[PDB]
Amino acid sequence: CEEGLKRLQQMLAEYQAQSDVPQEVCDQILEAAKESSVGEDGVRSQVKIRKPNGKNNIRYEYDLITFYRHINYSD
Amino acid sequence: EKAGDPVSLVTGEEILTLNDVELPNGFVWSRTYRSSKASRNQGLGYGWRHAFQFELKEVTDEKHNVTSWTSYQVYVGASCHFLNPNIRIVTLSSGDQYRFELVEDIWLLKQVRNGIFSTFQLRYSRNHRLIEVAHNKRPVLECQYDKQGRLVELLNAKTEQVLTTYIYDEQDDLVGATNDLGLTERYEYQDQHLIAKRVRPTGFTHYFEWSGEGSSAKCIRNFGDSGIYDYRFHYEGAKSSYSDSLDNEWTFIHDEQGHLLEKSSPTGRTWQWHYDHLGRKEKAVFPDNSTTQYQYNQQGQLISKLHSSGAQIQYGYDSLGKLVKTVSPDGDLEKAYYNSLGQRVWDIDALGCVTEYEYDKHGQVVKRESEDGKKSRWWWDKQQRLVAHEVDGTLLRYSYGATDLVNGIAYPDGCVAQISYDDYGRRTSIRYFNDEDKVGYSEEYAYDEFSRVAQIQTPEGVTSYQWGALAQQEAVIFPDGSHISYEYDQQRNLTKLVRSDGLAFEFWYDSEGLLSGTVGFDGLHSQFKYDSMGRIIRKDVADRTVLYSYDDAGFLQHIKAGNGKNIVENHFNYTLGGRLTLASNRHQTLQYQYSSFGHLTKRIQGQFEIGEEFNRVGQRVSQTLPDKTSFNFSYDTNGRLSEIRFSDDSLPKIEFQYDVMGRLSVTETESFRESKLYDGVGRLVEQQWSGREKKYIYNAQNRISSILDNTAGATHYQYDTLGYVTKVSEAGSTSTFESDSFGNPALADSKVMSDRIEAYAGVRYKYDQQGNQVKREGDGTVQKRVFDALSQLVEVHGDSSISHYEYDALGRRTKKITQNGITEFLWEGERLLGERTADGFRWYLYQPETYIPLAVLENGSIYLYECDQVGKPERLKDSAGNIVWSASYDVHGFASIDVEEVRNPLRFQGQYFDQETNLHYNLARYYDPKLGRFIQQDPISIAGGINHYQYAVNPIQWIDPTGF
Repeated sequence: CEEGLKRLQQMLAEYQAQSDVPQEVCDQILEAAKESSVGEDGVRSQVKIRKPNGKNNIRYEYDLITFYRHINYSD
Repeated sequence: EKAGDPVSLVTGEEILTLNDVELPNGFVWSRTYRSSKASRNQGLGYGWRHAFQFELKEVTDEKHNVTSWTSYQVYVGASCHFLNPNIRIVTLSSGDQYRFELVEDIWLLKQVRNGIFSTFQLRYSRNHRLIEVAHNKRPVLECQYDKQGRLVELLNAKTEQVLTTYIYDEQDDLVGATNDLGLTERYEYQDQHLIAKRVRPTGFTHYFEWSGEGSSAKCIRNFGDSGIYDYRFHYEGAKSSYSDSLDNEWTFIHDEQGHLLEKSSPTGRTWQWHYDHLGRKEKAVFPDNSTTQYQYNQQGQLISKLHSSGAQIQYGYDSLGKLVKTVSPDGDLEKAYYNSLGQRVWDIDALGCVTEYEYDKHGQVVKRESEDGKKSRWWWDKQQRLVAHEVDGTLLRYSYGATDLVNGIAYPDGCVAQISYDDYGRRTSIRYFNDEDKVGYSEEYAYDEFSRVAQIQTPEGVTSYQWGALAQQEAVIFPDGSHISYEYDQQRNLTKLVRSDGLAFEFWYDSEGLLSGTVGFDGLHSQFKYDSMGRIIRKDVADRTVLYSYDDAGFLQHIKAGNGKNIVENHFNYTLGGRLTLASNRHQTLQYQYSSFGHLTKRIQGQFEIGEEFNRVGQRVSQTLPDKTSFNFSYDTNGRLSEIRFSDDSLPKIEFQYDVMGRLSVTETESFRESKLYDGVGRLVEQQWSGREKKYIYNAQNRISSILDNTAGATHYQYDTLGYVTKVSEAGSTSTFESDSFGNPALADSKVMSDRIEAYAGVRYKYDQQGNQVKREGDGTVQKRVFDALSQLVEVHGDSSISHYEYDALGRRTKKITQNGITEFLWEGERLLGERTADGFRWYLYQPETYIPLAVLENGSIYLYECDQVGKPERLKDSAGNIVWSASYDVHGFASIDVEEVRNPLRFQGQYFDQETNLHYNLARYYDPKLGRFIQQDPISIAGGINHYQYAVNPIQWIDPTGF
């Protein structure tokens, strides 16, 4: 279960979305749809918008382990 | 373990951990319970440690005695080495990248490193009690006893104010917490120093029951206040079992040492682990037929990990360092460099672009250098706070308020943002300023009596949240006045979602806790069958089925989709670790080819081949295209596309220039130039094309209110409190609309059952059990469409014209058959690349990061586009500067073509307009410009919005590419 406190960051993250569904249900919904979210694996795209993505705003936003780089696998 | 709310599985010990203060610097002050061995008193009560009091009983023989609870130790990794004898330096240095340096003659520990940038310094008083805690050098914390050796208050040593107020009782144990936030949590124990009940500050009380007596008791029947968490534990020998409030029993079997050997599931899934007598896992057995074998060399380090019917990772270390080389059993392999100071540098991944790091006399990073730009610069003051940060040439500025919280942010364009703070954290207001005296886009946040967000005020409205005393978002109130409520069940699972209209979305869960059925507002049903590993196998839609099938490796292999007619039968071939490269169906067989190091240098789409070349820095240059035409792409500093050249000498080049913020600012050619100008917030307000000027004027609600055009254009829009378009006036007339605050027409010529419309503007539509529009009868025109089993249009007729569509194995349209002929399309990933209409090859060029078209090549000629801030093509002109294509779109998005010298099927964003059906198909769906809504539902209906047929709030400031 989940008993921790929801800070302002998580509230602002779920506020800017458009689903109004918790993450545990949204992830299950996205996992239940595999035939529509299929894409090329290992192909660098230059569209910055994936298939599981969708509606977005035209306004620009530049709001502000964080020093190194996960190479492939950090067990 | 920790299966119970906070209880163990190998034993009945109850362990609970809470944090008292959470400073923005990174200081953490926690405390554990440790029900086992709760007879001693360390100054914080019977069996209570503040997680900052370490104690080595003797010089080396005795245990370190962690707060949670050479003579090398292979099982745990201890490396306690003595030092100079007078001042007894020990420096435990266990295998958990810690270092507990203790000193004799004073009995205290200091220099607790937790990485490279995490340190702690202690300072005790004349007695054996700590009185000062510091991060690196400056005073941070301060204790205050009550002349009995019991901690009560905790000061900040910079501002006189209590942080945590412990409240004890007549039994020498705390019964109150009073933490930093100001939430008092009560605890009542038994007569043997065993916890009995714990009352949360919100009002939820947990209870505990013990079976045994003393320190060897077992905690069973851990129930809540109203049966929300009804956990029943049962221990017998070396096997334990526990069941939650949903009658789901999970069993575990351990060994004598205490490691996990076997784990069972109420469905039948079993996990097994076999060790190699040295405390390291050797064999792992999953519920499915697959065994993972670990192989270790001297000192272990997990040098080999082989999976059944697969490959191995083969980690690498030189003598004692971190990961030095990663094999990556695919065509690539990567490496790094590690000296005996940390600061990993010279990381060579699959491609080039090595990563160099330059530091200062301290341990923080200063400069991060890569190939072809991508340089990161950081500036540090006398303290550890960041001052200047440059990622791509911005050089932002940060100003503090004599505290550890950011107060002001300065941009290189003059925009200054100021943040206000109260006596606590949880910032409540943020404002943005400019070079002039004005206010814009200011957000406020107000909290309730607890530490939860109560309401948020935005220039658009006010959104409120009401909790059910458990922090689960019981209800949400919109600025308009409507409310959305949630109803949960045992174990806090989402069950019902109700809104103001009256319809309710329902969910169902199986014995494993996964989603096993959804009932929508209009009325649907699902099963969501899963295998013994947690992967969807059968969708089991009320009318159709998908029938996934894997290849016992973790990737999808086959899709036998079909509801009795028009079977799909999609096939794929995944390799070890991705690299699909193959997708076959009855219509298209997409194939791909990779290089040695790994690069999509050759793609095959039926009978067409594209091909492309990569550079040393991984950038794609000299792009190859069929019919023997090639492009040339150049770059510059910071790694951005600024020059595009063609293989034909009779074609001009395009030059791009960015602003100080990193956005596309100017695009120019030999006979064309486009300039864009913002207002300082991030919204386009002015556009110039050297002969055409467009301006945008916003209202107080941050919405496009007026659009002024030089060529006889002045359009005005007025919206409602939510944002839906209420009225629009272009030149002489005002068109008005209405809605029910949910995306449905509420005029006198509307009719909806639950969410779908039945009649609009005298046009009737028919829906089937799946929810798609199969029949459309207007004012004398009947249109009948037949779809596939994957919610995609197959054929359309009824208007004295037959049209058929054929897609690939990825859902992209490949063939379109109609009365005009056969049209073949060429896709590049998720964006349309070109098309063939048996009369030549057309190539569509778009922006490097967006879907805005710029130029189109046809018959050795190039035509430049002119679009607005939305991204829809408005004008198209040749190289001579004459009007070749010009049209005007309405509020709904209907094309009114005036000059039709050349055909232009482009639309808002990546969509394709059909001449025979008047529909916009972008990637997987169809949009009707004469209606304003889609004709079919998407599989992201509940995770993409409330209304399933709604495109957007308003097509003036919102886009929706890639279909759903």
